[PDB]
Amino acid sequence: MERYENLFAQLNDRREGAFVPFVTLGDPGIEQSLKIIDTLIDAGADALELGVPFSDPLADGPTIQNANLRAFAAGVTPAQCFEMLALIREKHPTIPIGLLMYANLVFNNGIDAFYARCEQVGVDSVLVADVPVEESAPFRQAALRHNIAPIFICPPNADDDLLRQVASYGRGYTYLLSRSGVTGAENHHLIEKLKEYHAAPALQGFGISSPEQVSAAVRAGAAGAISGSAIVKIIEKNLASPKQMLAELRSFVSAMKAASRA
Amino acid sequence: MERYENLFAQLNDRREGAFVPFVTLGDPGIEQSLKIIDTLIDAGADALELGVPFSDPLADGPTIQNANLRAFAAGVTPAQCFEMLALIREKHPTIPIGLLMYANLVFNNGIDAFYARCEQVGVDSVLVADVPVEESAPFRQAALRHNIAPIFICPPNADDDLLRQVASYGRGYTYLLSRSGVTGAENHHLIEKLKEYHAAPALQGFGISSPEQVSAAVRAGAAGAISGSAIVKIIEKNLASPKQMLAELRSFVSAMKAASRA
Amino acid sequence: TLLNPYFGEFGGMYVPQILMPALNQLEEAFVRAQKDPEFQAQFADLLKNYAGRPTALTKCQNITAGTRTTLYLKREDLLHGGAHTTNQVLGQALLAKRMGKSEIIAETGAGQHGVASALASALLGLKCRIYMGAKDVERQSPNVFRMRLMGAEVIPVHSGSATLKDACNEALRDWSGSYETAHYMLGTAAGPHPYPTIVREFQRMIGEETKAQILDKEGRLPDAVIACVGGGSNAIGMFADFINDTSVGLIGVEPGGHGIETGEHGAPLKHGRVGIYFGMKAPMMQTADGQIEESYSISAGLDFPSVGPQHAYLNSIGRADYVSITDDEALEAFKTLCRHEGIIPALESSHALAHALKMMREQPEKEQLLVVNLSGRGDKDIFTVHDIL
Amino acid sequence: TLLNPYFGEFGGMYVPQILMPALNQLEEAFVRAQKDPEFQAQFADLLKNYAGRPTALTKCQNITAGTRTTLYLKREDLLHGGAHTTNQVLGQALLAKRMGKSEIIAETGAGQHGVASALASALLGLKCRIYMGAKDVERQSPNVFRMRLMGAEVIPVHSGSATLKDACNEALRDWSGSYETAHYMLGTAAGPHPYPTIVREFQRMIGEETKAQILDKEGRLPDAVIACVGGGSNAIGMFADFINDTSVGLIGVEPGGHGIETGEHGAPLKHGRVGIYFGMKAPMMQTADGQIEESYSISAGLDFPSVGPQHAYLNSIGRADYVSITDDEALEAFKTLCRHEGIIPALESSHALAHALKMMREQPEKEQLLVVNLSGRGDKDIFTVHDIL
Ligand SMILES: Cc1ncc(COP(=O)(O)O)c(CN[C@@H](CO)C(=O)O)c1O
Ligand SMILES: Cc1ncc(COP(=O)(O)O)c(CN[C@@H](CO)C(=O)O)c1O
Ligand SMILES: O=P(O)(O)OCCCc1c[nH]c2ccccc12
Ligand SMILES: O=P(O)(O)OCCCc1c[nH]c2ccccc12
Ligand code: NA
Ligand code: NA
Repeated sequence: MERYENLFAQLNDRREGAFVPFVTLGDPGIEQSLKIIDTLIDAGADALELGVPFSDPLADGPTIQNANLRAFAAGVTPAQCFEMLALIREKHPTIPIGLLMYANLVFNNGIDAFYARCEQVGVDSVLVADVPVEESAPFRQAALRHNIAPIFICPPNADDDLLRQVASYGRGYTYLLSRSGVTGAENHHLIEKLKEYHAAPALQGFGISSPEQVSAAVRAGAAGAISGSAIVKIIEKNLASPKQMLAELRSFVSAMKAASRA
Repeated sequence: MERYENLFAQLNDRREGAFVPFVTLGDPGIEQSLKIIDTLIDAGADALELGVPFSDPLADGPTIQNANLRAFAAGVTPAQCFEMLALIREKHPTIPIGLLMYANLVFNNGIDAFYARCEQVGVDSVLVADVPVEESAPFRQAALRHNIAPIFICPPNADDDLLRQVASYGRGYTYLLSRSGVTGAENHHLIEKLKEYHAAPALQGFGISSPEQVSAAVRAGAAGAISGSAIVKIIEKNLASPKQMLAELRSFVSAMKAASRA
Repeated sequence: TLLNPYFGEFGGMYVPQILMPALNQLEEAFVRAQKDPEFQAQFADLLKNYAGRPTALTKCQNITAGTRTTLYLKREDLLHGGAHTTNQVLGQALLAKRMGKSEIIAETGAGQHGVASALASALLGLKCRIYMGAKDVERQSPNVFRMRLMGAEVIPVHSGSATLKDACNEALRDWSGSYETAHYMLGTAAGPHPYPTIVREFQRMIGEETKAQILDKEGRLPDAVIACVGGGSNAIGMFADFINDTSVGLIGVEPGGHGIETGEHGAPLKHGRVGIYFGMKAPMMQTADGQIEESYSISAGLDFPSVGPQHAYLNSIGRADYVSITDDEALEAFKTLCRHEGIIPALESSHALAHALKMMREQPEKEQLLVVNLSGRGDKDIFTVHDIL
Repeated sequence: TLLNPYFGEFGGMYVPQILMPALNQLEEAFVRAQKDPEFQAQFADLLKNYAGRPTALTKCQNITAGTRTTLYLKREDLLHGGAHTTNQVLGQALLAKRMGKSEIIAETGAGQHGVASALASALLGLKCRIYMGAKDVERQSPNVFRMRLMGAEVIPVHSGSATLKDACNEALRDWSGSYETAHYMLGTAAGPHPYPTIVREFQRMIGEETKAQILDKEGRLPDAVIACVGGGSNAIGMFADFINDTSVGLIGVEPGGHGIETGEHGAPLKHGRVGIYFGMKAPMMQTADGQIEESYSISAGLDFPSVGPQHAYLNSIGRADYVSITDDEALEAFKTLCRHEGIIPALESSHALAHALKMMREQPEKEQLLVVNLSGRGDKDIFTVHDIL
């Protein structure tokens, strides 16, 4: 729940925008994923968006699909994710952690049991990528019960009824989709209406590449911008030169966060 | 026409039976087919049955099919057959020559024109293997017009109406079928009925192998026996040892003709 | 002969004398079966509930665009087994068991009459041996194993030229032995009488369903019905109920091969000489000295060097016109029917379609109602058409 | 939602929020088309004259010998394209063009829904891309080129596990971009609402023709109708008009694979756990921690690890029983139907037949009228079945 309120509230005074990186837990190995998340934070990441490896990523294009394949070769189960998550929180007590999930992984041993270990591990929000607002009820009711922020997507093709629903249901932040498709490092009116309905701080979606895109997003009305594509490509590229990976990572996060004002 | 009457009439006094070999004209080459027919005659062949190479031998099983293939490699056309036939007659003026034909070869340039070159070359009878008595009329009328004996087959499964028809139409001899199928060197009541109708001297059909079969055929009522299968196998076997071919030929014809009394 | 063996001068029974009782027995069987209500009842039941008759009459809505040609297709491709061959094979196997017979011999070239004999035997409890020749086995390997799975013996001819011609011969040789137990299920409307008449009476439903269908749809009879001609059954199946409707043109299409002038064609009725072979007198492809010359077509099912006698006769009196279609024009109409109508035709039936497309293309303002007989589906052909790239 | 998305607890629309307007648009299109007489007129015309409906109901006369089981077969194998897939594909492509759409996406595993999308597109003027996975491309190469010739793009999946599962996913990813021009022709009665309802209403004719046919023939309704279950369309096509005739048993048959105990099977409804995937909540094959586990079957068309929601529901209330059939029992019933009846069945439909033969064999004195749905022909399968020697 709370960590987000503080971040947006203190970012507000800094007249900064949030820069949330996205990374798959486990890609390419436990120890080395954990060093990537500390390097990200220490380079300027305002919050984290973390994905747990699912076999059938319906909303994820190729980099993230390869990323999942990577944690899967590394042996990262659901439970070793939760084990990493409690470790991240144990050493970074304040940064908001959001989880990017697929529905079956949440449903497996009970929806409520899932939100319960999330609360136990110190996770703040959960976005379930394939549960639309109209099927969300047991998911949002279980998250509210464990003080987990239910994140919803607001797509390009959104209408009023939906905008008021996601404004009434979501908490933490609103994922605002800036394109269509599935994730990749290739390929304003809505924001005001959100702010009229008093929805959570819209962060921007798929298709953020440009450092200036963050700038654009921030003055356009968005409180911050999420990026995963980019971050992962580097993990894929410099995977043989680990120190160099860390280094270029440290560079883009610094570089993107540096662009987070406009 | 006539040569047959004399043969059966003089064989009659000798109380012998006729032994007619069958050979494909041209197999394996012109010159060498011609030496096979003189060796046959000089070994005891009473009459000859000669086949002209047809591409689609419907009534001929494999040896004769290979035999045809052989003359065809040798280049023996219809016209080079007729050329060989006038040469055979020019040096063996008395032996009856019968031709074993297929219908298209006779029909090609006119039925009557075919019987005319037969008469011109000195052939005595023609058997058209695929023209049954009920389709024979232009064929038998053209043969009678050129003093060519129309030969007919009387099969195992013959009835009265047929036996009287083939007795009224045929001349020279009657081909009496002793089996069913197609030609190969593998695989009494009718004869009396033929002799009652006053049909031509029945010679026996497919499936003559045994020297004693000739004997059997002769006393059973048949005036002689035709063999081709055997004769050809030897041509196929000793084809590399030509002199030996001639020799084993000279042997079987002598051997079979020697058995032609009973 | 209860029925006449000749169509004008074409026809007859030019078989070795031993097979002659067999042919008159079959003619007796056919005539009595034709009058037996329990034969037609059993026949009709097997056509409706096992084979799936009536087949549809499809209007083409896209290939004729920009012309004034309306084109329908009679859907023989939708028959069980995948082709018109099945209709006749059901009638002859009931004749075979009515005559107390128990083995069946047949010959096949596109493999499609092989498969239909294999299925009717398995259905009716008859044992079945087939003759097929080497380049057809190759060109049509799909059909080779469908046939094999239903428990039929494929005896793989290469006694000489290994083709339908050679299969035909081999099948007659065997039946010259077997004829008292075994029935010969001959594949086309050709060979000795009564097979030209029997195969026509057992394929007649094709043309009588077309007549009923088009009259209900269009309110009027076709201007022409078009069908390919290998030996002639699907074509005489189609033409038969229309012969007395003079208004209706009947066009038979023969394989033009690499083009008539190459000599590599399979068009006897318009580019051969009458001859006597396979128990009949009919146009064929033969040497000047009378050897039976082999034919050619990209489609295995039309590679026969003679044609059925009722066709040679319909041409001479000018009631039917016969035309030719090269390999390439058949291939082009195969491609075009897939791509604009979603029907993959057998390459034999494509010859009839390429001729109806020619008619439409040469004279676009001619208003004309045509019907092609889409005699088979092209599943046997897709491997072959793909290897032409 | 005009129509309810759930069958008891199974169903729903668990898709990314962006696809949600697309699904409610299709639901509107379906409901209005269902009431439009010009839609049903166009639909019926295309089923009768292009596809060849009604298909026959064949009585078996030899396989049931020595038992008291009467067995009929509904002949979906005789439909244009060679399988039940065609019925639904004609209805969805008229929905697609009614919604002004112009591209079509689809996924295929046995290749048979690939081919039916390829043919309906070519017929109706729509452009078509298909996703198919590597071992299916291999196992079903016949269908790969039929599909290709009619001008459809086969985009050959191997994004992970390369199977129908993977094709399905790839197809939803693409339609998440394309949804305003492109319609997704989903292959089975599964995935997000309204596809379970639309695919059932567009396959319903199978079961309503069976009911009319058997009553005329037998004077009475079956004791059971049997159909195989990959995701569930042919089975719900069959079962649908009988659900209220309680007398009639409905048996769905799932691939038993190398046998349930091996783990190499494809039977989610009786040996899986409910999960959420492919836009629905339904039984599936998943790891203990919830990864979607792949299935197995010798037949490509039944290799899907979940099942359509109306089936999961018919089982829980006990209106339908679902059973399993190993590779080997399907192979044995393939062989036996060829050899005794001359019909080569698709290996998917053989699973339903092997279960009706089991019923007949275990209890030979039980008098029982059965109907199996012979959902496809086995021409795609003959190369594969031959390589099991
Ligand atoms: C679908 C189709 N349409 C037509 C024909 C040609 O024969 P038809 O002239 O007899 O009607 C064939 C060949 N049918 C024979 C000969 O090769 C067979 O054994 O397969 C065919 O395969
Ligand atoms: C003849 C036949 N019968 C049945 C099925 C299984 O599906 P059904 O459960 O939907 O009815 C299939 C598969 N149909 C799909 C899935 O692989 C296809 O794309 O090919 C089939 O090939
Ligand atoms: O465009 P990218 O690669 O920067 O990713 C976007 C970030 C979060 C994200 C990763 N995978 C998802 C699947 C569904 C919805 C959102 C996500
Ligand atoms: O049994 P065989 O080989 O001795 O031949 C028999 C002899 C004549 C003969 C050779 N080929 C034919 C074709 C049809 C009718 C008769 C013949
Ligand atoms: Na021909
Ligand atoms: Na399944």
